[PDB]
Amino acid sequence: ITPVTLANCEDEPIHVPGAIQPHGALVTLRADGMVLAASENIQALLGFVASPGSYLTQEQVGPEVLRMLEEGLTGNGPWSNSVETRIGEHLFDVIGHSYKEVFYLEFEIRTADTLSITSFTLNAQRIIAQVQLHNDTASLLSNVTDELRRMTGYDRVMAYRFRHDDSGEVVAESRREDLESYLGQRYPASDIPAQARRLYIQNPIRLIADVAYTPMRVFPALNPETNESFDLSYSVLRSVSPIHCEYLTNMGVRASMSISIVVGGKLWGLFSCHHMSPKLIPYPVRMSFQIFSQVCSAIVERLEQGRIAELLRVSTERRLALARRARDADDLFGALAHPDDGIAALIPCDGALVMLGGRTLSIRGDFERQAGNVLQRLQRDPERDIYHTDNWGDCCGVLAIRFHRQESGWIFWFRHEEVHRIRWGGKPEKLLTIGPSGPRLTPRGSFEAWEEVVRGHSTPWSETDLAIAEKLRLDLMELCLNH
Ligand SMILES: */C=C/C1=C(C)C(=O)N/C1=C\C1=NC(=C\c2[nH]c(/C=C3\NC(=O)C(C=C)=C3C)c(C)c2CCC(=O)O)/C(CCC(=O)O)=C1C
Repeated sequence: ITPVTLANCEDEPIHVPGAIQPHGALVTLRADGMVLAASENIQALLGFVASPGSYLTQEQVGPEVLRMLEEGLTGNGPWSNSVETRIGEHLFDVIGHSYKEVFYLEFEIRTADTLSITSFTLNAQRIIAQVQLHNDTASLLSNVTDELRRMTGYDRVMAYRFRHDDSGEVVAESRREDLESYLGQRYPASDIPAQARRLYIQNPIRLIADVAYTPMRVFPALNPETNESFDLSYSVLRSVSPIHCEYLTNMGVRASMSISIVVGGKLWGLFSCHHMSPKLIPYPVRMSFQIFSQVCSAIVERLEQGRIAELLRVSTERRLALARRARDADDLFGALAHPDDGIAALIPCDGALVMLGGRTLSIRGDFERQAGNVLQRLQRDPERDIYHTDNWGDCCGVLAIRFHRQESGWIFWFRHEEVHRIRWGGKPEKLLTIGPSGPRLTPRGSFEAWEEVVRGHSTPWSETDLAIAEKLRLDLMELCLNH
């Protein structure tokens, strides 16, 4: 019965809302096919009253439907299927699935004049051609963002990237003129709490037909079998958190639809479609996006590792240049401090320090004091050959490696505090009408929430950045020992 406030919202059970969106009806069955619960609108949408204890009957739901249901009813492992069928006055999409051991049948009115197979195929071809045309991982995102809008007619579609700390960044955008831009927006991990994030990962597509909707409750609330709520995780019609709904209306959005990009076990980022009036996307089309989601995820994965590959390649090429020079010139300092192949170019940094013997070369600033303090901190830890941190002198980020012990051969890279890369301003943008929860649920409030998180922090060191440092360290050890 608990109200969901700003304090609660992190722990909101959004998977068991026990209600569904109004653009469809829902019937929940148990293993034997016996009805356990239904949305309060089954009668109003489909001509009949589903009742707990009942079993579904032909042409109160039609034949092919039970035909489908029986198949999944007798199959081990998460059944999933859909049928198209006429029930009374209308034809329906009857998407059905089984999660836990409860079976779900979802009913959407089908208004499309097209054959489903071809509608599905047509859109799949169109939206994944965008995945064959681009080598830049950012062109991919940018282009499919522009294309998703062309296909769906959404007012605004955005591509989010998710950082290491699960903070988001709007990296692409295609929007109707009128609308303010959110390009370069940054929001915290708390804007998409655990359960919501778990769900985007498990579900390629989420659709919100109308944010201003009144939910259609499924009765009864609790599954008699367990005396605990129905887990609508894989339910297409599952209802929305009032918090998110308030957020979206603060923005002035009325319909959403998001396509996930999952790589590893991580939500790599999603495409969020927003409409200013309510909007619906037919089932077969959503399936076009679902399959797309899986392929795009695959290509983004490769494109990303193709990116790291090239980073490693030019790094070694520079380690080669470095090895070449060092042996022939015989001062390392000159080699390391080289303007372009220098260490400052090896790994993205705002500065670097080279330190062998008693001599100190600070390149791109005065870093001698910091390096001294960092080194003192490592006093307590004589065995550390590598040190790094984004919390901390005057530079937040530090990556230090040791290549000579006795003569204190050290290398440092430094990073300043992370800064909002792109920022809007210039003319006060319009007044958002703000709900009861407060300004926290506006983009402006989200950004501020993000600042408070990152400030005091430099950008984390790449998986890649550390790998390079490690290779460099090996190089110099070799050199110093060798000659
Ligand atoms: C304390 C919990 C929450 C806060 C605070 C909050 O702002 N939202 C909270 C819960 C959920 N958010 C969900 C989706 C969601 N929220 C955001 C934040 C933004 N979305 C935007 O579009 C913009 C700016 C344009 C911001 C700053 C995002 C990006 C998302 C993902 C979907 C989307 O992008 O539209 C969410 C999931 C709700 C659901 O679909 O069930 C919850 C529970």
